[PDB]
Amino acid sequence: HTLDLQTTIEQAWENRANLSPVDASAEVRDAVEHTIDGLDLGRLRVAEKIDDQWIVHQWIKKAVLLSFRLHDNAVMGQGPLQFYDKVPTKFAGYGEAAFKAGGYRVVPPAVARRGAFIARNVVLMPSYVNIGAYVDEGTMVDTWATVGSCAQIGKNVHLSGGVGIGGVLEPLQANPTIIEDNCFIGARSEVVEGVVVEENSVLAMGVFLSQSTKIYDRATGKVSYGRVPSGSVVVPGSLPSEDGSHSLACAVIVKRVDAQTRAKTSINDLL
Amino acid sequence: HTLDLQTTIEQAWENRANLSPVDASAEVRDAVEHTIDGLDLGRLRVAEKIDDQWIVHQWIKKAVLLSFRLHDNAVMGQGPLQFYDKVPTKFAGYGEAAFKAGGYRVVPPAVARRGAFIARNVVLMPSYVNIGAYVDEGTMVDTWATVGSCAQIGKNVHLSGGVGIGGVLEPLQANPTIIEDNCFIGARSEVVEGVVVEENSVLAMGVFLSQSTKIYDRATGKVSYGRVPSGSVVVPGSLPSEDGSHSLACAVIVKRVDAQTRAKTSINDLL
Amino acid sequence: HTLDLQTTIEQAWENRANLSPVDASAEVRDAVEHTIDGLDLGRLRVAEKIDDQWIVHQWIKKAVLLSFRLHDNAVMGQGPLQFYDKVPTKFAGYGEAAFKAGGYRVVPPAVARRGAFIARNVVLMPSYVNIGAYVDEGTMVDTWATVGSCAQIGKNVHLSGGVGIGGVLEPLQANPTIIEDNCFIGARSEVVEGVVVEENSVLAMGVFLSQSTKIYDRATGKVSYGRVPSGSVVVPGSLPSEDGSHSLACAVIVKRVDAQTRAKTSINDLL
Ligand SMILES: [Ca+2]
Ligand SMILES: [Ca+2]
Ligand SMILES: [Ca+2]
Ligand SMILES: [Ca+2]
Ligand SMILES: [Ca+2]
Ligand SMILES: [Ca+2]
Ligand SMILES: [Ca+2]
Ligand SMILES: [Ca+2]
Ligand SMILES: [Ca+2]
Ligand SMILES: [Cl-]
Ligand SMILES: [Cl-]
Ligand SMILES: [Cl-]
Ligand SMILES: [Cl-]
Ligand SMILES: [Cl-]
Ligand SMILES: [Cl-]
Ligand SMILES: [Cl-]
Ligand SMILES: [Cl-]
Ligand SMILES: [Cl-]
Repeated sequence: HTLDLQTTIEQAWENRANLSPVDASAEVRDAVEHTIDGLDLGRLRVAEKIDDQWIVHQWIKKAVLLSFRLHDNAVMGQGPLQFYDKVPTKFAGYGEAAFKAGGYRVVPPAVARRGAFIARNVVLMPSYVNIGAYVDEGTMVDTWATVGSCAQIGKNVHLSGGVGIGGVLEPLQANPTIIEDNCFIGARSEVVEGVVVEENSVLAMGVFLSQSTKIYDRATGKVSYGRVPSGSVVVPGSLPSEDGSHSLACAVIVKRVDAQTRAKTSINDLL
Repeated sequence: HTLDLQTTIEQAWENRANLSPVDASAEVRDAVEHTIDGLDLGRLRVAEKIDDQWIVHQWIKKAVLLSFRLHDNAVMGQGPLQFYDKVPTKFAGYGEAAFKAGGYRVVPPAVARRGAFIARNVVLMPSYVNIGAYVDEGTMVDTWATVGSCAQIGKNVHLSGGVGIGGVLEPLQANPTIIEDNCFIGARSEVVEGVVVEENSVLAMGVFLSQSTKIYDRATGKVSYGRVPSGSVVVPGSLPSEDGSHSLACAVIVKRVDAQTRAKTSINDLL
Repeated sequence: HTLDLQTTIEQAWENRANLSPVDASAEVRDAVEHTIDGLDLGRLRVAEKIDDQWIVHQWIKKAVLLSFRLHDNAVMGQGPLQFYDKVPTKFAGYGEAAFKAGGYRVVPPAVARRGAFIARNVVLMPSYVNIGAYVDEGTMVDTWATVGSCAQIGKNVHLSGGVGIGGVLEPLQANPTIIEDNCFIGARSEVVEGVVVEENSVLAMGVFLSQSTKIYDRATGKVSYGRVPSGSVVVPGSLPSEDGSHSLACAVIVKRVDAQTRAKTSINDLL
């Protein structure tokens, strides 16, 4: 029980060049382990929404990074599925009691790392959830989807097949990728680099969003970046060059709906 | 041996609010198990082609849905690969005799669920095949492809890397996604929501088809939805807005070939 | 120790219709096994760069193909993860000593096949590496990426999430897909069919390259195929039809940078 956990993590970070899996003190190992435990349980989270703005806790990212530095790789598994890594998986040693307490389903061969929070009534189809991620209640993670490090996934989100939510560990100051409540992310879409998809939005298949992806609002004719406004319906499109010789792909907002519409219209029917 | 299996399933469906993994009768459990067994063996199939139209068997979908309701989640696996789910995997308890009898290959870490049919001479690279799917003879399912629930995959189909074939369990009345014989589906493509790809067609990489995807026939200039006509070669493209400010992505049919051409021209050479 | 390994492989190839897992001689089995061992260790490679041109060793491809013909399928694994295949996985029977000697990390549930070379300081996130692939030092293979058969991946390459590098075993004469040193391949991109991505290039998300993909150089207005010149920054775009009715998707080179720029600019910042 550190006197101040954040301060211990921050001073260990400053001392990180001198930390290894052999030389690290019990004090620092316990502080890091306690932080990862808190992430795993959802008592801590890398980013949270305060005063309607997402805030990042850099000290928690430092703990995650120190947890890599403080552990050696170890042989895991057996038979034709041997592995060699330094991050424990989330469900190692779980039995019925632990899984029942968690309230979620893990469909084989889904894997999550220790230090990811998975809420009740989540379904993990074969998929990957990396350390630091937060997957809130009722969310569906479909087959070969990925929830990257530190990503914040809201309640009742649908991550369709092959969807990737990009991790953001470094830079320390950078907010993680955020999918807010009740979003639908269509198959093969990718949202990376701390893009925020606000609540009730719908991404069609094949939408790729990074900080440099142009988001063209069809109704207004305006280009923006980095954020899908709440309730937006987004599809892949393109914008022409000035001389008409070619176009570059972008995302296009083709309409915007409210929460009532999302409850009374199926995703299939929203287009 | 139910007197009428369909009727038993249909009356259990009507009674489903009163069915759980604790309270369900032997009669209903056996009827559901027999239906899933039939799906697993390919003696039953969720959809089939009759009089040259695909038909759906809603009672079989009801059985699949009841099989979820009637089973508790259970711990599966061990070591760094523990899972917790209520649907058995297809090959649990198989030995050499059972695999040899099936006539297909399962490359690690591919997984299929019980209740999916896999025909002889199929190769499952690392991939997922969900309950209710039917994968016919000679088909190749490449790495990180997905065959979703109830999807019907024809003979000698090539599902390339990262291809997803979307599941359709609900609505009960909806036909599943259909890939007919001898189709080639290029890497990262997605075909969902009961789209039918007719025989001998070729989808390039990155083609995404749902019921709302415009299919533009280049030769005729016409837009259609929901079906790729036999022998079509389909690539990603776009259609411009009336005012020229932007375009929206769509599928484009760039040519149409017959079965003789498909046998004498490689996929690489077809473009 | 064959008198000439290449000649033994080439004569076994000529005799391949008469080779099976029951009838094959010790001489041929040993020659094939020795070739696969050499691939696995990186002492042999399917393609290599000589006089600044990539060359293919057809006899090595013949050995890989013979290794399939000479082995029966075998049950692998246990529990809810049973498999049935004829190619051993790379790490079967490895312990700590073998993994430490290799110098790479294998994050569960990543799998590689025997006969793929993985260099020191590689990280395999959950991903697949097929037989014959060569993955050089410092490369990151991210979640649900695929390195296909015979593909040559350079040093310090970043294969982002869901990236597929297509295999090329047949035709024997065809060069494999090549990703040269220090390339960044953005999420969901696909590079197949022996396309060469030259050193220091950057592919954005969603770039799909085959031999038939038009590569439009924005600065020059010229179309080429099959090769990304060194240092190119490539994004998805499209080219319009002559009559303006539609466009077809293509890759667009939007700038070209030198090695100094790649060291002093983040991938995020390069756009
Ligand atoms: Ca210390
Ligand atoms: Ca573990
Ligand atoms: Ca327990
Ligand atoms: Ca009953
Ligand atoms: Ca099972
Ligand atoms: Ca058996
Ligand atoms: Ca011989
Ligand atoms: Ca093995
Ligand atoms: Ca060892
Ligand atoms: Cl820890
Ligand atoms: Cl915000
Ligand atoms: Cl431009
Ligand atoms: Cl059952
Ligand atoms: Cl039909
Ligand atoms: Cl429009
Ligand atoms: Cl061998
Ligand atoms: Cl070359
Ligand atoms: Cl055209």
